[PDB]
Amino acid sequence: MREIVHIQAGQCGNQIGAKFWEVISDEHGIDPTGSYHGDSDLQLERINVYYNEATGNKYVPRAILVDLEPGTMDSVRSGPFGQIFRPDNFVFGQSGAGNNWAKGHYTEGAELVDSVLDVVRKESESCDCLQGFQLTHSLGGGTGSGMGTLLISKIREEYPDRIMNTFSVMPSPKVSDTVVEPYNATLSVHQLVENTDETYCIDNEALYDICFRTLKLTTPTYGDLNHLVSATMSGVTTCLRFPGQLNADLRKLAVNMVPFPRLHFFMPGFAPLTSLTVPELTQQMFDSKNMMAACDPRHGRYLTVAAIFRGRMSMKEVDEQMLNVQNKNSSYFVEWIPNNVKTAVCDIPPRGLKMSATFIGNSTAIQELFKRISEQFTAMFRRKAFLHWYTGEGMDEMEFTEAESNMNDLVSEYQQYQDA
Amino acid sequence: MRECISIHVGQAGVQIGNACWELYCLEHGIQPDGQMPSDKTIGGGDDSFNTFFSETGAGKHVPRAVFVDLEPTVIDEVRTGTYRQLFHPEQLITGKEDAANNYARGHYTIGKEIIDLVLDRIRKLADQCTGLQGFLVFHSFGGGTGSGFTSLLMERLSVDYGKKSKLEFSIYPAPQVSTAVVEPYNSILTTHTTLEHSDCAFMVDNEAIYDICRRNLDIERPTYTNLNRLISQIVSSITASLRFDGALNVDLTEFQTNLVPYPRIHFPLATYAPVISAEKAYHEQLSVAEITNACFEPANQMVKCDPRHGKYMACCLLYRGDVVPKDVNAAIATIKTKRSIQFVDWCPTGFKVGINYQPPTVVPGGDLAKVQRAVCMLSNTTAIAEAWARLDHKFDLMYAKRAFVHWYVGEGMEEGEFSEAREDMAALEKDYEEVGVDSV
Ligand SMILES: Nc1nc2c(ncn2[C@@H]2O[C@H](COP(=O)(O)OP(=O)(O)OP(=O)(O)O)[C@@H](O)[C@H]2O)c(=O)[nH]1
Ligand SMILES: Nc1nc2c(ncn2[C@@H]2O[C@H](COP(=O)(O)OP(=O)(O)O)[C@@H](O)[C@H]2O)c(=O)[nH]1
Ligand SMILES: N[C@@H](Cc1ccc(O)cc1)C(=O)O
Ligand SMILES: [Ca+2]
Ligand SMILES: [Ca+2]
Ligand SMILES: [Mg+2]
Ligand SMILES: [Mg+2]
Repeated sequence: MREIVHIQAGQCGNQIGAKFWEVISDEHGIDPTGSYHGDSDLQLERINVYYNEATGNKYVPRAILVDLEPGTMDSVRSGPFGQIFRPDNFVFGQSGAGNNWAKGHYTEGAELVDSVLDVVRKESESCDCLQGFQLTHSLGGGTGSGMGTLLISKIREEYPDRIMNTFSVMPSPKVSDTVVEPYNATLSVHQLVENTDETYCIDNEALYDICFRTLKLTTPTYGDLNHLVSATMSGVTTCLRFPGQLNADLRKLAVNMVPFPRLHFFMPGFAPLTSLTVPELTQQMFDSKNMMAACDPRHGRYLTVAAIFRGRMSMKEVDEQMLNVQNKNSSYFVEWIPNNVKTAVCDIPPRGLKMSATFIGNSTAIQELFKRISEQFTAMFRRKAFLHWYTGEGMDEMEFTEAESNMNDLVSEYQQYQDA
Repeated sequence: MRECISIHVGQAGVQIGNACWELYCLEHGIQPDGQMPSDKTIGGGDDSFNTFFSETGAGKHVPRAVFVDLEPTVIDEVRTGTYRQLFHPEQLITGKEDAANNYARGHYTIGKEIIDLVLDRIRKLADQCTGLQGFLVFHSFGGGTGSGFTSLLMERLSVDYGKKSKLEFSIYPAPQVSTAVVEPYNSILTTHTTLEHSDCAFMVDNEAIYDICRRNLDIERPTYTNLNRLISQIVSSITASLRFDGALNVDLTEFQTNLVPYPRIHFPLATYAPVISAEKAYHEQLSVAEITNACFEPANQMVKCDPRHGKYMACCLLYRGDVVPKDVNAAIATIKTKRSIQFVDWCPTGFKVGINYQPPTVVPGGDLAKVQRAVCMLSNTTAIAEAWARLDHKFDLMYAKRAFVHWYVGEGMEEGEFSEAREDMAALEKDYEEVGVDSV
């Protein structure tokens, strides 16, 4: 269980993915030219999980950049770490996806997808032992949502015994580009229920609110949102990227976090978020204001939780504080999964911080997120509003009815374990 | 990349085209001879302005445009005027005899003699595109060519380019400047015939523009030149996202996603601000708040109707110039807590915002003050149907007595075509009522 292949798709997917690579590159001591200039051996020990080695001690992200128009990837290529990516791993079309899941999944995306799979195959072929794949995308647009989920299906067909993990940005009317976002997200969620093992649910409303209410940013940009996402993705992948005992690979994480195959949608959180002691870190990481799915943890129960602490700190105190959280709020942890909170600690803290903590929760409260999308979907679908954009690509209404039913079923399955 | 081909049909379409292309040249630094010093890639490129201008190896920036009219005198002025070098002669196409304010002549008797040549010329433009996005078609409702030839051309473009996008800028008739009693017949005929062939149509009510010129620019008796300079600023606002880049820039196609909830419901209402004279603008900086407030003043609408008495299905704000999101968001919040803005129950209520940082430009000798920031609101409101109701009623008055119908029948049309078109308009009016009713 060594190599992970990363895919980033569409505008959101590429913009967040670029930031992710800048952040972990810095952490691993890799400069924009792919040269290592670090001072700790911890930096390189597991570097091969995310990077290939090239001639001259060069490290190259095992990353594939996908889009149906050139704009965002041109920007990535011009960005800070843009020259670090494999040039042959930029795979893009010209026509765009028009914020349309059907264009991403059935028409425009269908025309590009084989060339993406060719690059995926080339990367997979040079893996000693491929763990699986991580995809970054939004669910509200056309390419990341429609083409991203098409890719996931084809990857599963070709690599059915590998793990599929996604960082999936969920749309919100408060931070929205178009009105059809709920249609695109509903169509996508059904694909994710079936074809991913682990999905981190990142709600743009939560990101916005953290930026505005907590960080005191009067007018958050997508860039400000992406800074939070960056930091979170770094935190949640720490256990994959550095020496450790717990959740050290994608499958072991899945086995610890997913007690029923469809309930694999996680709420991530980060601390600190401020306009620091172990107790404070621990309280803030479990604080709903620090979580990124816009769901209230007190409205549900935790099936499983992974906590990851970073920095030099007392492991004794970490263990003490994590026990204190569970023992003092034991009702929010389902009693039929004993010892369902696992904690890891990594000595290397993220940039600019002496210590931090990252939270990954499998909570039945996540049903609130799917409920919100379901409501927004129905408000339009009851009048078949905006559907011509999809029927024009060959889809029929029955596919919308089925996706809506599938998502309502997911909501029902969470609620069942909330009352278990 | 994504090229857009403009087609200017009949007198209104051509003269509005003149004003638009002059304005585009000024916005982009293109001289009347087509040279553009700031453009360092000679003979081609993929800059934003290349969506509207091709380039020759000799450095000429050539509009991706065809001008067509059934008589020669309007296009002759282009051929002999200030921007005569801008256009290749084959882009300017004329016949000898016009449609005489008769849709039937424009679509059939005269139009049919030149339609193949026009398609051949459009094909020549299309063959130079690497990723053609679609067409923008400029025409009057009221003229014989603007109505009948446009319809014929739209039908033929559907056949030859499939569902490639076709947008219209359509000039709706006003008594202050109209030249034919039969304009309501022509308007209904062309609206019926084009409806299935157009993806999005921006109606421009000449009466709305006439009264804006009179009221906001203090022009005693507006001429076409006055009207067209204002119209071009509005068209420019709408196309700016296609012609300029920018971080906060949002493509017109993305606004269209929100604006068109059903194929027939594809007529956005444009409202533009600020329209102000140099004398009044001097020492008076109109803020983002001020210009945004002005978009909900019906007097600034490009079609006379009352959105306060209808329902919204979308609201988009297209800003240009010195504008930042913080100020937009603040202006929008104020407006929310003070305006008659009611949405249908099946659409989200959030306003969709785009910002193009390139400041607005004015043509020398014009009436508009040069301003640091401007805005065009595009809304989808049930109120726009009032424009159809007014035209439909004038149609009914004359058609009940079959007044002037013999002019159309004489050119080969049947009364059946009139009733079919009018029934389609009655269905469109009903469509607009239905979308506004609350969900059960
Ligand atoms: N805004 C504006 N409206 C115009 C202009 N020229 C004509 N109109 C309007 O267009 C309608 C008349 O149609 P035209 O475009 O002149 O006629 P045409 O397309 O050339 O058709 P025929 O001459 O009948 O072959 C009337 O409603 C006029 O007020 C113009 O330059 N600007
Ligand atoms: N957090 C975040 N969300 C984004 C970004 N860009 C777009 N979005 C969101 O992504 C969705 C639109 O999809 P997008 O990625 O732009 O479309 P695509 O290129 O077709 O995949 C909406 O919900 C937007 O709010 C970004 O950079 N960051
Ligand atoms: N009640 C209809 C309204 C409608 C209007 C125009 C149409 O073309 C179609 C439907 C609906 O929302 O479904
Ligand atoms: Ca294609
Ligand atoms: Ca050039
Ligand atoms: Mg986008
Ligand atoms: Mg004429």
